[PDB]
Amino acid sequence: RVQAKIEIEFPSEDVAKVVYEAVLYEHLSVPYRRSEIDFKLEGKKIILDIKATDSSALRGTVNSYLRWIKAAIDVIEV
Amino acid sequence: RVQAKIEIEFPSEDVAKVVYEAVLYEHLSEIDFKLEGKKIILDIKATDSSALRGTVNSYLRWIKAAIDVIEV
Amino acid sequence: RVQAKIEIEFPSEDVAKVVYEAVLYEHLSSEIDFKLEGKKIILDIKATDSSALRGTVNSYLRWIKAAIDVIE
Amino acid sequence: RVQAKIEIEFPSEDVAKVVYEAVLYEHLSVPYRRSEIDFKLEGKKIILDIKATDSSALRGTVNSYLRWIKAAIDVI
Amino acid sequence: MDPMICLGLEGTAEKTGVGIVTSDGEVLFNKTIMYKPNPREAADHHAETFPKLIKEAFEVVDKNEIDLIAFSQGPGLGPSLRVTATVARTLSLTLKKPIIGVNHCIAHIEIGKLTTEAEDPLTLYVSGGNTQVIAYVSKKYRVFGETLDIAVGNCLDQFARYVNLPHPGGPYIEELARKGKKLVDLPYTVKGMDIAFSGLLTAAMRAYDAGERLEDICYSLQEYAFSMLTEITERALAHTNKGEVMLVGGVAANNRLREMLKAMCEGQNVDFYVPPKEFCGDNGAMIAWLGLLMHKNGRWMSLDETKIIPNYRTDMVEVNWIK
Amino acid sequence: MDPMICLGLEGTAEKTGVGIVTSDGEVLFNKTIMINPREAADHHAETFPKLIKEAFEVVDKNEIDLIAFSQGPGLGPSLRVTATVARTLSLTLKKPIIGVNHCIAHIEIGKLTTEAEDPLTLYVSGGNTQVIAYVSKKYRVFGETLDIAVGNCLDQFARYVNLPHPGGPYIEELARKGKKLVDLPYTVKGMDIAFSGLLTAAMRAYDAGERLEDICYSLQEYAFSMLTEITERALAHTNKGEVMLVGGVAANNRLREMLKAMCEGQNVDFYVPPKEFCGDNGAMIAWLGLLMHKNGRWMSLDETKIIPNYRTDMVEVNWIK
Ligand SMILES: Nc1ncnc2c1ncn2[C@@H]1O[C@H](COP(=O)(O)O)[C@@H](O)[C@H]1O
Ligand SMILES: Nc1ncnc2c1ncn2[C@@H]1O[C@H](COP(=O)(O)O)[C@@H](O)[C@H]1O
Ligand SMILES: [Mg+2]
Ligand SMILES: [Mg+2]
Repeated sequence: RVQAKIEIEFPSEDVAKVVYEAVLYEHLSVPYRRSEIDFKLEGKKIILDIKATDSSALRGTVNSYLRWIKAAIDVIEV
Repeated sequence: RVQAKIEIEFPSEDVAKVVYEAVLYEHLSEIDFKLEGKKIILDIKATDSSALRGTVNSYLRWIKAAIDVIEV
Repeated sequence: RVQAKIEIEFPSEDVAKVVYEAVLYEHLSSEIDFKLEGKKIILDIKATDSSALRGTVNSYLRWIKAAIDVIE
Repeated sequence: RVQAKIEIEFPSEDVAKVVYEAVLYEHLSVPYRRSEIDFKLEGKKIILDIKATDSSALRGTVNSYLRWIKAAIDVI
Repeated sequence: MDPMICLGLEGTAEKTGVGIVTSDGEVLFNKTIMYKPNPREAADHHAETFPKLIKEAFEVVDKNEIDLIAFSQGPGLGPSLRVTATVARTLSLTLKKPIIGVNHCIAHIEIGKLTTEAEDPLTLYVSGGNTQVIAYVSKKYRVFGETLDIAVGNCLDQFARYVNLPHPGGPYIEELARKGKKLVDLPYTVKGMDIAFSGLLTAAMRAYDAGERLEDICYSLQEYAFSMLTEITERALAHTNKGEVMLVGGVAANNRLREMLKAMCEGQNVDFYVPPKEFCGDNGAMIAWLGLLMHKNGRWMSLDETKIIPNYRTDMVEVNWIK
Repeated sequence: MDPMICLGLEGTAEKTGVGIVTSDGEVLFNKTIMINPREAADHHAETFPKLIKEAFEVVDKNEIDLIAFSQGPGLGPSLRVTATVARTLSLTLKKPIIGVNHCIAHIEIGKLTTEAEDPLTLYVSGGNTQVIAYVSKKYRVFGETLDIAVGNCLDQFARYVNLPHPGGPYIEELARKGKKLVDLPYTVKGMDIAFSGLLTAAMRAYDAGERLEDICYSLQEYAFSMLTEITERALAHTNKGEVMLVGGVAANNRLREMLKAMCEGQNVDFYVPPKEFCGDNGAMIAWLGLLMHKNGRWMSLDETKIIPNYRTDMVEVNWIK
């Protein structure tokens, strides 16, 4: 299989919570997933533990989750 | 910053070498791309999440292309 | 503006008169219009605020109640 | 037997709705009434159509509602 | 005593939109950006455009005076709706203000009733991805007639990129249609109050392969499609006993469609309304208004009620703002 | 970034209270103002606007993000004034509103400002006497009073021997000088207590001619022992490691003495909140409303109707795990 572990650290602990909480509901809004994902928050960083079947399956979920996180962060600033 | 670690297991250690060499040689954020046994390790460290997503997309695209040649 | 209009019907026209005269005469000091029309007693009150209106309504409804309680 | 009509006008139409909505839920929070009450909003004024048995029953209901309305206004 | 201000987020289709309206009919801010060519790529476009549009919105109105945040919850594309939703509650958590999930199709109708004389109209929703007849009947907004297969807006796009025309093919087909002046034999498909454009489209491009002039086909494709649209609107209008007819969606920009429907309306003694050009297509202003409409009349939803609804049905809402 | 600021409104029973706390433990504002339920409601209607005005001088009204109020349990007409005032602000300030349980607010303000984490709380109020612990995913009443509350029992006895209405403190003072207990009924049934039987006999001893100081001493001995007993038993039923004393009667030094002695004996901790947070206050309502909302609870106006008999297990705890 193909596994990945992504970590995204934030300036403040409060900022980490805001992004995490916003994205969290999209993490539960997935009925059918292309790969198994664990979306957790540890301190000032958001942990993203993904385990997939193939490389193409991993790319789809990483693109999706990092998109949501990108959208969340870009909003808090400015 | 923002860090990532991807591991890809292959049927044989020889297959891992073929894919590893194929991506490394045909494609010339901070990246660590090494080969450990039958697995290919990918340690990526970027500035922001968008930068990490771009480089991850690139490597996973190349690795995908390499395997598609081997498999039929 | 806070306005109020209360009507109290009585069994006989004489009963209305007794109550009307009893309340009017035994309580002499918001704008108030206190009249008797037939078998019913009309009470037109005009006050500045709600607390002032509540105070005067409490006073009159107490007196009217007291007047009837004597007859019965 | 005993009827009443209370009207409370407000400076603006916006204030009338605010007071009205705050009181409205207390108008529906009453299981047992001392008198039948109609609590509606017409423009900038709040209408109160009350029909009671005796004067004492009307007094209880007016004090209750006017307390709520007064409390609402006193906050704004 | 001050009016409540809502921030609207539109991100279901290709168009990213941000709007700011008050409790009254005043629209403080409204701007929409399109995407010139895929659901995955469209979602990425929203993720890039939304932060940029908000900067411009926060320059017109300071972020502190925003009391409500509304977003298009659906229906629409999966990945696109998620970006919109995530951005919506990201703001909601930051500004510490309430959030409201808004149905896209009704937002089109309600922004029309605000900017047109429509009180209780029968609305014809004609979008790039939608073709429905919606009216408010029996305490809910209901679809009395709608499209099978694809939408006419989609039908015009798909035909355009077939004959090598720019992606927003709708307007370009209309221009070419005037020069045509010859009707082509095409299938007229109407079932009750429902229509189908799949049969019409395939035959239209087959006539293109046949060698019949493109100007004639564009003319013919419009005449057939809009007539079928006019018919089901007429049937639904009589079925619902409404006194008004509304035309919303991007295809409302079509001059011929307006002509055909307005003529039908004048015949049955009913009024015909079309919103301003800015409010016909997808926009953030209409989402802000409907979110404001629902919340001011007493609808609160928590974050767990803000998950995306890709197939949001019109009758799944509860209309609490209609007297 | 910045913390969320909530405005709390306490208007259960006789005490009017207004509080302002942040997302953190910081308390920005807290003030309380001191029978007929009908007249008490009128008192709230007069006092609440003054305190809220006073509160807006410390913290700008624009910086208020949440409005919490004591939804119950409590007196009918009093709860209505609080609620109406609460949502009047909610509509005015255009901010969310949260209905807060009174009894739990006492506990949660207790876990704050003390080292209490998961305690067994002894609620001793003027209208309440309960033993509440968080067990099986809900806050539950394991033991409570039949008839009236002990806080009420001291008041009813005080105004019987011609003492001021807040009789609690005055009985405690007189209790010190007495120093001999009079034979009174010790009424405890299972995990429940009854003070109605204790009260009638206490006033019987007053008519008999025994010194009121002596009676006050004896009334305290019996009442506080009965309270201490069901607390110890409940402690075993819930297997907790802490014991909390909340309510207005928590100001009683003798009651504190008995419970800390009991706790030191059973190897468990004993906590009592600061004097300002023991009795009814607006600060505790603000915190619990903040506690619920911060963990993701929103309620509309139709969920903000008064609940005169609000049960402890009728809440849904989303803030503890
Ligand atoms: N003048 C027009 N005639 C026909 N179709 C149009 C016209 N203008 C826009 N459209 C179509 O309307 C759709 C856009 O609608 P919307 O996504 O709701 O803004 C696209 O499919 C366009 O091709
Ligand atoms: N020092 C005290 N000792 C005993 N009871 C008290 C004391 N202070 C207040 N109380 C009682 O607490 C009740 C009022 O507090 P609360 O229940 O918080 O409103 C009344 O029953 C008072 O008699
Ligand atoms: Mg649309
Ligand atoms: Mg208390």
